[PDB]
Amino acid sequence: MYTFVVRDENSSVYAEVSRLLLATGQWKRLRKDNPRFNLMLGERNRLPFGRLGHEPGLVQLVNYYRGADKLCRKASLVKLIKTSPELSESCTWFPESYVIYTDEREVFLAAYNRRREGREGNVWIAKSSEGILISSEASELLDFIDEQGQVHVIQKYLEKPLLLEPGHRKFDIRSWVLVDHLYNIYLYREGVLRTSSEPYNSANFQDKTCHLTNHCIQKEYSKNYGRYEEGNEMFFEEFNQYLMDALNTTLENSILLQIKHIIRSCLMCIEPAISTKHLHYQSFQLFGFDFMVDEELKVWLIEVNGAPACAQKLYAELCQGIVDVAISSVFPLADTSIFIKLHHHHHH
Amino acid sequence: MREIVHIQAGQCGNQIGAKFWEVISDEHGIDPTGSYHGDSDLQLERINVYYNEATGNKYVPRAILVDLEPGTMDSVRSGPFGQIFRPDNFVFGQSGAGNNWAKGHYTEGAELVDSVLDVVRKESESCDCLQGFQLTHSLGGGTGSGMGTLLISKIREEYPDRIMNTFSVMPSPKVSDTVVEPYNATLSVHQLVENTDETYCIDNEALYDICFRTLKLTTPTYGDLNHLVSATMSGVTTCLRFPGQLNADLRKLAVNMVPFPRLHFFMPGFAPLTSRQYRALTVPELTQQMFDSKNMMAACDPRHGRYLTVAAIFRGRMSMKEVDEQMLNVQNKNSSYFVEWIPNNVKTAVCDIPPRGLKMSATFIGNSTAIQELFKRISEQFTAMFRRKAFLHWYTGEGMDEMEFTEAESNMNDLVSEYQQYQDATA
Amino acid sequence: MEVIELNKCTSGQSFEVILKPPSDPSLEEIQKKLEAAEERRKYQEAELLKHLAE
Amino acid sequence: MRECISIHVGQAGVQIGNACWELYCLEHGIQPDGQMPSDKTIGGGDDSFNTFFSETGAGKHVPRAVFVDLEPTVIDEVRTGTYRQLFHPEQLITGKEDAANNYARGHYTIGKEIIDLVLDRIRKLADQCTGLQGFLVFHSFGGGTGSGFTSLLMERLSVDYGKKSKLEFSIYPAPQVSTAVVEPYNSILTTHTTLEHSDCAFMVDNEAIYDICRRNLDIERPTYTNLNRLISQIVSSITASLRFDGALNVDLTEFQTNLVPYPRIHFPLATYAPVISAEKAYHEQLSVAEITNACFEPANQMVKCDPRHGKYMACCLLYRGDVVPKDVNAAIATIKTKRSIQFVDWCPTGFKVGINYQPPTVVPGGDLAKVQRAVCMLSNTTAIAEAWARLDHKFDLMYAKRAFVHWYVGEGMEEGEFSEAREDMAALEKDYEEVGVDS
Ligand SMILES: Nc1nc2c(ncn2[C@@H]2O[C@H](COP(=O)(O)OP(=O)(O)OP(=O)(O)O)[C@@H](O)[C@H]2O)c(=O)[nH]1
Ligand SMILES: Nc1ncnc2c1ncn2[C@@H]1O[C@H](COP(=O)(O)OP(=O)(O)CP(=O)(O)O)[C@@H](O)[C@H]1O
Ligand SMILES: Nc1nc2c(ncn2[C@@H]2O[C@H](COP(=O)(O)OP(=O)(O)O)[C@@H](O)[C@H]2O)c(=O)[nH]1
Ligand SMILES: [Ca+2]
Ligand SMILES: [Ca+2]
Ligand SMILES: [Ca+2]
Ligand SMILES: [Cl-]
Ligand SMILES: [Mg+2]
Ligand SMILES: [Mg+2]
Ligand SMILES: [Mg+2]
Repeated sequence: MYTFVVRDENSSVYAEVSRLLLATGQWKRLRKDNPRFNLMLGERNRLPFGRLGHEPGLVQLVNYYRGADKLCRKASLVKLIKTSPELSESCTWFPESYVIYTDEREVFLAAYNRRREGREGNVWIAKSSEGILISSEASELLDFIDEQGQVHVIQKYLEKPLLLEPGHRKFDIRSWVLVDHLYNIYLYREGVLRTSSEPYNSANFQDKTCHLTNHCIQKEYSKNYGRYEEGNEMFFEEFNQYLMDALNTTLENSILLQIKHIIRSCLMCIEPAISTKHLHYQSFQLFGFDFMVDEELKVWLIEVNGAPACAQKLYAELCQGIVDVAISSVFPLADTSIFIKLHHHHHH
Repeated sequence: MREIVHIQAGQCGNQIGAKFWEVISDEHGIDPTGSYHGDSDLQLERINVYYNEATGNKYVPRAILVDLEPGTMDSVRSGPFGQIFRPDNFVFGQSGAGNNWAKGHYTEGAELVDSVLDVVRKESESCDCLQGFQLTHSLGGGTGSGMGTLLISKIREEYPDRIMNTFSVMPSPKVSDTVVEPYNATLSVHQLVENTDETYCIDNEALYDICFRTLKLTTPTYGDLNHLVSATMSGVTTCLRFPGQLNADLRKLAVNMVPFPRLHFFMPGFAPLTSRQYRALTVPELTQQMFDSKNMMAACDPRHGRYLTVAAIFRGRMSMKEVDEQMLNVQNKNSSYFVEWIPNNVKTAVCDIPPRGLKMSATFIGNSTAIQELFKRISEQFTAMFRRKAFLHWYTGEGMDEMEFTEAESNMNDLVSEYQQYQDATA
Repeated sequence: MEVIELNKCTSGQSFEVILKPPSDPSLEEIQKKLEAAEERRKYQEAELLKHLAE
Repeated sequence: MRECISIHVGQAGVQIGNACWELYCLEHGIQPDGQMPSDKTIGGGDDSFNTFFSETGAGKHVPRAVFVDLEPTVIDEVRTGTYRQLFHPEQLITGKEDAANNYARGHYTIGKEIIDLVLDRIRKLADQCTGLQGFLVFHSFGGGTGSGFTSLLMERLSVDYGKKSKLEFSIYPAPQVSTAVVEPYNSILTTHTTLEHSDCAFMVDNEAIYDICRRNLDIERPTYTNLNRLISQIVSSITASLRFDGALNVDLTEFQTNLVPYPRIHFPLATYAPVISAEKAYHEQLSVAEITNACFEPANQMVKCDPRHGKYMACCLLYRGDVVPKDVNAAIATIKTKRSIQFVDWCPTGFKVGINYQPPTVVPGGDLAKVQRAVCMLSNTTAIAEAWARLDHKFDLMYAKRAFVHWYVGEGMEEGEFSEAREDMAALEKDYEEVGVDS
C-alpha cells in the first residue's frame, strides 16, 4: 500500500488524480499533516520542499518542481529568456518584452521610439503576475502600471494574429506538458484552442473581448459565446481539418513543430536549476504552455502556467496519464501512449 | 545511574518476583548459590544494576521480599533460587491482609512498613548511584495492593528524586480470588497515577486468554501465567541489564515514554509466544507478532487507540538492517495509529544475547491511549458494587470512609478522560 | 577570472579566485539564572513533601 | 604560534574527539605513547602542530583537550584504551549520573554542580598557552549533556575569555541513530542560548553521514564508529590549516572573517569528496575536476539541503593531496558554466582555496580507502536553513501539546524559555530568508 497526502483542495487536476489513486485499491490517503507519505500533492505557495526526503524507509515524490516559478511568473520568464544564453535576447519565438515596476522602463521607450521612428505597428500590452491594457500609447502604458501596486511586464501585442473563419476571430493554444522525475518531457497529444467568439477589430484596443481569449472573459462579456464551438474550445482534430481545408497544411507541420521546439528549449534551459536527478526527494510537475499563432503560421510563447486546469472533456485521459507515467513509474502497481516524448540530439 | 532496588510484595508479587530473579539469573550466568558460571562478559558488564557483590565472587540480588503472611515467602526460600536472596531482606508479618487494601495500607501494613524501609535504606546506602526502585505486586489483593502502594508513598518521601517503576498485575473476573478485587485495584490505581513514573500493566485477563487461545493450555494455572510474566519482565529490563544505547536506565526510559506525567501506564508485549518449539523466527515475523494485540499483556485493542510512544527490544543475533527496515514498515503501513504530534515516537533496541530457549525474541512496550479500556473495565466492576455500597464493611471496619472510594473512583475516571483527550487530538 | 594572493610553501599553497566582483551576560546574571532554577526545584520538592505529609 | 583548546562534551562529543585525536596522531606521526620522533625540538617549540599539542620534557606530545561527560562510561573508554597515555587524568572529567536526554537537567540541575570544576581544568590548559586564540567545542544537539551543559559552558567561556574565538562542531539529530524523542527540544534550546556565544558552527546531520556510509562505504547498518571516522576526516580537513604550514584559515579569527559576514548566520555547510570504500577492489582515482564537481552534489554534503535554491555568502575549498592551482581553476570554470551558483549581491562571486600536498591519512583497518586527492568545501549557503525548518517543525508539533515539557519544568526551567527559544529560531529562519530569497 502506497500513501499520499492532499494539500491543495482547489486543484481540478489533482482532485481527479487523487480519486483515481484511491480506485486502484493500492493507494491509501492520509491526513494533510501526516509525514509518512510516498506522494505529496502539494499546496501552490510555500510548499515545504525543505521537509521532503528525510523520512527513512519512504521514497518520497511531490507534484511540483522547486524553482519552476522562474518559468511560470511572467516577470521571471522575461528575465529568464533575456539573461540565459540558451534562449538569448535574440530568441525568435518570444515577443519583445520588458519588466516595469532592475526595471527596464527607459530601455522600453528606446525601442518604442524606432516604432514611432519606423512606421511600424506599435501597440503594446501590459500584464502582471483584470489589469490588462492594450494601447499604442506608451504614456498610457506607464500611467496605467503605477496606479496599480505590483510589478508589470510590457510585451509587444501581436497585431496580425491568425484568424479562424467563419468569424474573423482570435485564439490561443494551450498545451499540457508533464515532466517526470527523470526529466522526460511529455507533451499531451490533445491541446485546446481558446477561441474568441467576437470578430477581431484592429481599430479599438479599448474593447478587449475580441482581444483577450481567456475562457472567463468570453463566458462573461461576449454576445456570441458558444456560437461556433462548445465553450469557445476548438480541439485539435477540428483545427487540423480547418488548416487542411483552408490553408493546405497540417497542425503538425505548421504549428506543432514550433510548439515542441519551444517547450523543450524552455525546460532544458532550467533543467540544471530544478532537476531532482540525485536529490533526496523527487519531483514531477504538469505545466500549461500558452501559444499564439500569427498569420504567417509562426508560433509565439505567451506564458507558462505552473498550476493549470484541463479541458473538461480531457480531464479523464490526462489525469490517468499523470498517474501512469509520473506516479506509477516511481511506485509500480501489482502485476499506445497519450504523450509525445520531446527529445532531440542533433550532433554539432 | 547504575543500581536498581527491587521490591516484591504479597503473594502475586513474590511469586512473579521469584520467577523474574530465576530467569535473569540464568541470563547473567548466576547459579542458585550466587556463583557466576558464564561464557560472555556481556553477562557481567551491567550485573551490578541488579546484583550486589559479596566477597567470594558472590552475586546477591538487590531484592527485598515483603509479605504480611509468611506462607508464600517460605515457598520462595524453598524454591530453586531461594538460597540466593539475602536472608535479612525477607520482611514478613503473620497477620495476613485478607485481600483487603485497607488492611495493607492503613492497619496491618502500617505496622510492618518501617521495617521494610529499614532494609530499603540499608540497600540504598550501599549504592554508588541509585537509579530508583522497581516493585512487583498485584492490585487485586491486600498486601501487594495496599501495602505496596503504601511503600511507594513512603519511598517517594525519602527518595523524591529517584525513579519509581512497577510491574502491576491487574485483576480480572476470569482469574479471580475474591469479589473485592475491583475495589483494591481502583484504590491502588489512584496511588499509581500520582506516585510512579512507569507502570507495566500486566492484565491477568490477557495472560489467561494467551494461555487459552494461543498456547492451547486448556486449564491455565498461575504457574502458566507467570511464565508469560517472567519472560515479559526479562524483555522489558534487557536495556537496563546489558550494554546499549537506548532506554538504558530508568530515567531515560521515562523521558522517552512518558509525555504527560499521569499517562505512564504501559502495555507490554512479547514474541514468540511460548508455553512452559524449534522453528526459527524471521525478523519480519518477530515484528508482526510483537505488535499483534494477541501478544499484548494488557487486554486492550491497540486499534481502539493511538500510540503515544513505543519502545521495541529485539534479542538475538539477527540483521540490524532488517530490524530497522521492518520497524519502519510497521509505522509506515499503520501510520494513523501513531500520534503525529510526537515525531519518531518509536525507538528500537537490539541486544545480542537471546532469552533461554530461543534464538530470537522481541519485546514491545507501548504507551497507547487504548489502555483506557483496562481502567474503564475496572471502573465498571467497581461501580456495579459501589452503587449499593456492597462489601464496603470490610473497609469501613478498618477506618476507611466511603469518601475515599468516591475520590479514587473519580481520579481513575479522570485518567480515562485524559487518555481520550489525546486519542482525539489531531495536530 | 582573476587569481590573487597566491602564497606557496613546502607543504602546499593557497590563493583566491574571483569570478565576479560584488554586483553577553555577566557571571552574576548567570549564577542568578542557575539559582532561580534551583529554588524552583526546591519549591516543587517542598510542595510534594507537604502533600506527602498530609 | 597561537594555541587552540579542544573541548569534547557528552557521548557524541567525546567519541568524535577520540576519532579526531587518533587521526591527528596518525597525520603528525605522534605514537600512542605521545612520542613524536620527527619533532627534533624536545620539550617545547612553536611549530604549527603545537597549536593542538603541548610538549613535556620527556618528549610527550599531549592534546590541548578537555573531555567532559556527566556519566563515566564513555570517558572511561578513553582512560583505558589505545590512547590512554596521551591524556593527563586532569583532562578527563566525568560525573556520576547523566542528563537523561534532558536539556534542563544538563544545563540547570547537573551543570551548576560541575561547571566550576570544568572551567578550572580549562584554565589549567589556558595557563600553559603563550597566546591562546580560543576554543573548538564538540557536542550533540540532542543529548542532555551535549545540549544543556554545552550552552552553559559556552556562556561562561564568553565571560572568562571574552576576547577568544569559539568554534563548534555540532551533531544534528537524525532518527535513524537517535536515542530520544525530545532531541528537537534540546536542539532548539541549545541553539538559542549558544547562538550569541559561537563565532562559527559546523553542523553535521547524522542522517547525511549515515547515508554517505550506506551508499558510498557499502555499510549495511552504520555504527557510531563508522560515522565518527568519517566525521573526523571532515574535521581534520577543516582544522588542517591550524595544524600545518599555510596561508588560509591560519587562526580561528580567519574562519569568521572568511565564512561569516553576518554574525547570526554562522553555520557553514561542509561537503566532502571522495568517500571510497576500502573494500572496493578496483577504484579509478578521481581527478581534481571530478572531486570538485562532487562538492555541489547534495548527496555529499554534511547536511542534505539544496544550495541551488539559496544564495552563497562565502566559499572555501580545502584540498588534500595531488592538487595544483591551475586544475582547480579549470575545474571551477567548467563547474560555473554548468551549475546554479548564485552569491548574494553584496559579496564577490569567488572561492578561497587552500591546498596541502599530503593526501588524506586514513585509519589502518578503517572503512575509507586511501585516495590521491580529496577536497572539503565550506560554503555559507542559506539553503542550510532547511535544517532549521525541519527541526522547528518537529518542535512545533510536540510543543503545541506541551508533550514532555514537564520533564524540563521539573528541573527548574520555566515553560517560557521554550517559546523564547522558538521565537529566536523563527527570527533566524527569517534572517536566512531575507538574505537568500527575492520576492
Ligand atoms: N555522529 C555521532 N552521533 C552521536 C554519537 N553519540 C551520540 N550521538 C548522537 O547524539 C544524540 C545523543 O546525545 P549524546 O551525546 O549521546 O548525549 P549526551 O551528550 O551524552 O547527554 P546525556 O546522556 O543525556 O547526559 C543522538 O542524536 C545520537 O545519535 C556519536 O558517537 N557519533
Ligand atoms: N503579445 C500579445 N499579443 C497578442 N495577444 C496577447 C499578447 N499577450 C497576451 N495576449 C492575449 O492575452 C490573453 C492571455 O493573457 P495572460 O497570458 O495574462 O493569461 P492569464 O494568466 O491571465 C490566464 P491563464 O494563465 O489560465 O491562461 C490571451 O488571450 C492573448 O491572446
Ligand atoms: N499473574 C498472577 N496473578 C496472581 C498470582 N497470585 C495472585 N494473583 C492475582 O492477584 C490478586 C490477588 O492478590 P494476591 O497477590 O494473591 O494478594 P496479596 O498477597 O494480599 O497481595 C488476584 O487478582 C489474583 O488473580 C500469581 O502468581 N500470578
Ligand atoms: Ca498487631
Ligand atoms: Ca618540539
Ligand atoms: Ca563573544
Ligand atoms: Cl580574554
Ligand atoms: Mg492471594
Ligand atoms: Mg525505625
Ligand atoms: Mg550520555
